[PDB]
Amino acid sequence: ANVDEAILKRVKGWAPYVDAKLGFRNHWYPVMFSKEINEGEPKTLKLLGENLLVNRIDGKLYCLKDRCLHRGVQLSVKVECKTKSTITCWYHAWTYRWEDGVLCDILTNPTSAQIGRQKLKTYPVQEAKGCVFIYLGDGDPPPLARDTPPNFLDDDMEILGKNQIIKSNWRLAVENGFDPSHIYIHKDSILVKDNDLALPLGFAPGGDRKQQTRVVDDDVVGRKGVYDLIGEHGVPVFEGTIGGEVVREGAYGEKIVANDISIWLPGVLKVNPFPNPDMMQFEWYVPIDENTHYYFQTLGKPCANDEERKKYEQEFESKWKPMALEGFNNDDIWAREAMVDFYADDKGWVNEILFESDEAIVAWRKLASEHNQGIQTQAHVSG
Amino acid sequence: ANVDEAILKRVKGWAPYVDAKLGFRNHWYPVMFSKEINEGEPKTLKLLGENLLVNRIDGKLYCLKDRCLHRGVQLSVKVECKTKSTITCWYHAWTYRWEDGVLCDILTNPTSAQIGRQKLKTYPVQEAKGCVFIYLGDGDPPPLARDTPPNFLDDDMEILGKNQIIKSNWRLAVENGFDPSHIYIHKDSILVKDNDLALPLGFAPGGDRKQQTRVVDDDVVGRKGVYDLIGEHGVPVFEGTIGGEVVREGAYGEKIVANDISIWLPGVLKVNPFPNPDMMQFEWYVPIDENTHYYFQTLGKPCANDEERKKYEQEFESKWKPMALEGFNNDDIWAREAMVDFYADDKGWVNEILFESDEAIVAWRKLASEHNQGIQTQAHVSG
Amino acid sequence: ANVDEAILKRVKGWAPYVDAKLGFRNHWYPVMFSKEINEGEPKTLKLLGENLLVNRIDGKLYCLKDRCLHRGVQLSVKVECKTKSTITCWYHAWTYRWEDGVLCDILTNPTSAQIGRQKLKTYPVQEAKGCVFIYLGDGDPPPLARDTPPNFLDDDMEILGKNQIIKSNWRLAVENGFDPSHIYIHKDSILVKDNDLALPLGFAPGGDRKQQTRVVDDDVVGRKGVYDLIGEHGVPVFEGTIGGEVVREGAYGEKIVANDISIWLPGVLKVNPFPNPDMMQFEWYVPIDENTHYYFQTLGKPCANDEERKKYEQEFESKWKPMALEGFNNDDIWAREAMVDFYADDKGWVNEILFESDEAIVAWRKLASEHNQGIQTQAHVSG
Ligand code: FES
Ligand code: FES
Ligand code: FES
Ligand SMILES: [Fe+2]
Ligand SMILES: [Fe+2]
Ligand SMILES: [Fe+2]
Ligand SMILES: [Mg+2]
Ligand SMILES: [Mg+2]
Ligand SMILES: [Mg+2]
Ligand SMILES: [Mg+2]
Ligand SMILES: [Mg+2]
Repeated sequence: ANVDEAILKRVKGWAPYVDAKLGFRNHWYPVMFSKEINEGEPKTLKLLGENLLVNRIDGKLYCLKDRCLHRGVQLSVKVECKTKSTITCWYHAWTYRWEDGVLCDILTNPTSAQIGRQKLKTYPVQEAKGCVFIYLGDGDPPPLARDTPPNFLDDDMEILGKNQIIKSNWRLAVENGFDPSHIYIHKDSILVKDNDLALPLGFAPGGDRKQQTRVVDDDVVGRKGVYDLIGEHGVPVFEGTIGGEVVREGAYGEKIVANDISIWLPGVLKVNPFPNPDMMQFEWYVPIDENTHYYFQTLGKPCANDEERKKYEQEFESKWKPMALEGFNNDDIWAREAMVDFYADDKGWVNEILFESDEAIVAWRKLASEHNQGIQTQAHVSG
Repeated sequence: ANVDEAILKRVKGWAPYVDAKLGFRNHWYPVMFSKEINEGEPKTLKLLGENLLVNRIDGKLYCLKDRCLHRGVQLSVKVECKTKSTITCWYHAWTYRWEDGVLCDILTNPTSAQIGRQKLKTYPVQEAKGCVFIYLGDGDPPPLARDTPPNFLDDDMEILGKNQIIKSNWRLAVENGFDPSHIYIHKDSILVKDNDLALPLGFAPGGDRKQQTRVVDDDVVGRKGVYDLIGEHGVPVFEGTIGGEVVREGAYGEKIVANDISIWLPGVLKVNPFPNPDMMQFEWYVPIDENTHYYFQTLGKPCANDEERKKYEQEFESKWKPMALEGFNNDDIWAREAMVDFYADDKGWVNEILFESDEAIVAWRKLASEHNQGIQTQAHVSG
Repeated sequence: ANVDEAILKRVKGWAPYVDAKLGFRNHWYPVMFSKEINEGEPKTLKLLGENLLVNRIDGKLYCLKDRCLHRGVQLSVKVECKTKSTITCWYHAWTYRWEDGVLCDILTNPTSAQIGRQKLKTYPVQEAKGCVFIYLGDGDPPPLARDTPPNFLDDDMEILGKNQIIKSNWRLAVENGFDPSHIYIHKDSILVKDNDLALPLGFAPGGDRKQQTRVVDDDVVGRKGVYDLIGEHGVPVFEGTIGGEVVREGAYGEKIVANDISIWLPGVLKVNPFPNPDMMQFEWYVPIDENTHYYFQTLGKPCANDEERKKYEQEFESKWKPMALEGFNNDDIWAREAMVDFYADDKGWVNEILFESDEAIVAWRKLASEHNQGIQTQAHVSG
């Protein structure tokens, strides 16, 4: 639906994934933090190519398509919320209920035949762990757990994070996250030095192809993902050689991190533990449009009470956000940006030359192709 | 030519209008004020996607296509008018007569077989009320009055105006101008408050007078237009309601304006009276290219002598230009800009949901489709 | 390959040239001066649409495609030359030999089956006369002499020059260089005024079409070019007339230059003598992409020894660079930029109206169509 059929015929291992330039419809995605949306302060964002409005009304979140039914303007150009329960388009005052999107009033013509006979698209919205998730899909949503990595929703897991807009397609971000050999780019990170991490340059893979990953397609809340098992039977590379000479060494530190690495539909990485042995990292790559993603980064730590939560918040602000979320992952940002040109014409999916550690990436591409809940298309965006 | 047949086949009754992305050929259009084009000082502009040169020679205006026949450069890159009657291309000195476009000389090769056997396109130009009009069409032009609204050319009518380039397609500007319900956007205007205008939020169409428009096809100079009668025959909304609760009032005021509102081919609105009881507003939305128009605004006031003309100019500079042309119509500008996205892929023409007051807009779309004098195409532009 | 088949059918005689939007493959092209690339300091550039890296190692130049075989990143985003003889991709440390492009190591997986089984594209590089030439083509190259004008490689010919990036297609540059009538644009040049040049406004051609040029398809080293002979039979125009009135004169200077003007594949102009009677100008119009070229200008003067070399370097800096390479050719730069719009859609090749002096340009388009060593296509650029 999105890519030249002639390219899709050349990527038969994972053609639906290559078609999914706008992401997968009918999944939950995080778009902002709960603390960023105040009572009665609607916010605009673009998700899977669609402009949306989110509002908090008596503490509850609601999501309306930011596109008037009448002349297709963004209501957000000039927000008019004239009652708690409604928003009025600024142009001809078509008025919609947040709760169900029904056209309930038109201020410029209270006799219109359109009143009560039209509905603006709404999307389900849930807050969990101080994160705002939108179900960009149609019909009854699944539990949020389906589209979140294991442990993210644990009662005692405290989540703190950072969000920003990155100019690469979401898939280049997912693959960069889940790529076992990309950790070469992190060899000079401040985090690796100041937090004393064991970080190899890469891994010489051991065992058979089928042992390099574990597909999870039998999780009982319907979660679908892949674990990277390259470190299980693989030999970590700490001495980089050219023609047999050592030219580079890996990070010779004491702290073992990233024993468990997994990627989940719709596009969320879990790294456990990271960036410290007592915490884990969960990061989403949320499709905004064909060219752009939200890099929605979270660190989780079990905290038993308000005192542990406060101690974690203080370490997050003082150490883990600047050292790890910024000082380690900033190199991922320009890596993603560097892949844009090759994949921009959809040709890089045919012309890439993969090697052994990309087994993790190919397993993800297949999992995503088989288990996605729909391919978002320009028809969903416009129609 | 300009729009996919898949869209046009879905808009029967006004498909020519939807195809007319670049405007209608074979009409007059205003492009600048007389004072902006000085004797022997050529000016460049783009009209209906064509680059044009205008010059004043012995007081009279001429217009050549700003594209050399030879290698297709704009002559205006380096203007060389070496005699009163001619322009010489800067590149190889092909020399054209302003009066008829004829290639009369080539300075680089006075023996060329091209001399006297080629002609650069010319367009008629006329000045009226201090406004420069170009006939962007072929063959001998109709009278200017065919393409101007009633009274604009009246002997006593003093015209003052403002012109600027706006980044929307021309049709979004025309529809914004003629839209009976869009007056909702003007509810907070300083003009409405300070000049004591009566301005409803909108109109409930009137049950005792069923015809919401009057087509003028029967005019004496052949002008073609539509009068909006909703406001004359409708029930004005001064108390806008949501769930039956008043959430917004209209503007009460002594001064009744816009008794008669009409749109005319090729795309010029007349509002009478406006912004004061003895004035009229005439505004054009002149196509520059697919994405851009001139918003050519004028205010007319009958003036018997130089003292009345002087008083009107003072009034215009101190009050009407800042309060009305800027203050009031600035909200029309961002309204037009806000419609761009929905119409940019041509899908808005199919996906819009109209309501009752849009009968005025559909009447215009059908009038324009029936009585335009030609659809401008890329073949006219490049060629 | 590059242009709508419809257009190519309307230009039959020179269709391969109209197709050659990215330039001709399997030719040498200058891209920088020798003194701009230091030992072990790689430089990036784009040539015929391909991103390339050039390095100097033990004084010798090497050229690798700047696109990793693995995920298609530019290695130049973060250059890692970890041994004298190699470059390591910053992403997964795929390590390539400069000499033959062979993938000789991967630091992230020294056990990979890809090692020794892949090679990055390399291009030959040759330095001559202080200029860096890349053979943008396949297989063992021809002698550089084939792709340089006569006398450029003469033992005693001292070359000095200037390079810059210009926003036009390379062919608009070539035609502007070789066009006999375009000298009209140079009539006010500081070089003409200050160096007392004789410069007509143009020529009235004499003799047959065949007599207006001399095709060199028969040169001993395989050079392919056209001499402009318009001034052999041609009558110089020094009095430009409109309606038989003189409106402009040529330059009546004592100094005679540009006796011999020739254009050579792959797109290099030779003007002898210029800008003074014992110097030659050799200038290349090197394709960067569809929209861009290097304007690689050089001035040659024969010098017997180190002392003549130094005097020429001084007059180049104080006189010839500013007065000629800038004061004369700057008008050529904006002339090229002015042709972009008409040729951007490929329609100008069909819609232009040529005149008699364009027989030089037609002879070049025919020579280029017949004798080019290959049409660069998006398949070469992409894969
Ligand atoms: S575009 Fe929203 S009410 Fe008209
Ligand atoms: S482009 Fe105008 S005379 Fe050649
Ligand atoms: S992209 Fe260069 S080594 Fe992976
Ligand atoms: Fe990373
Ligand atoms: Fe308005
Ligand atoms: Fe020149
Ligand atoms: Mg709801
Ligand atoms: Mg005329
Ligand atoms: Mg009032
Ligand atoms: Mg008055
Ligand atoms: Mg080599």
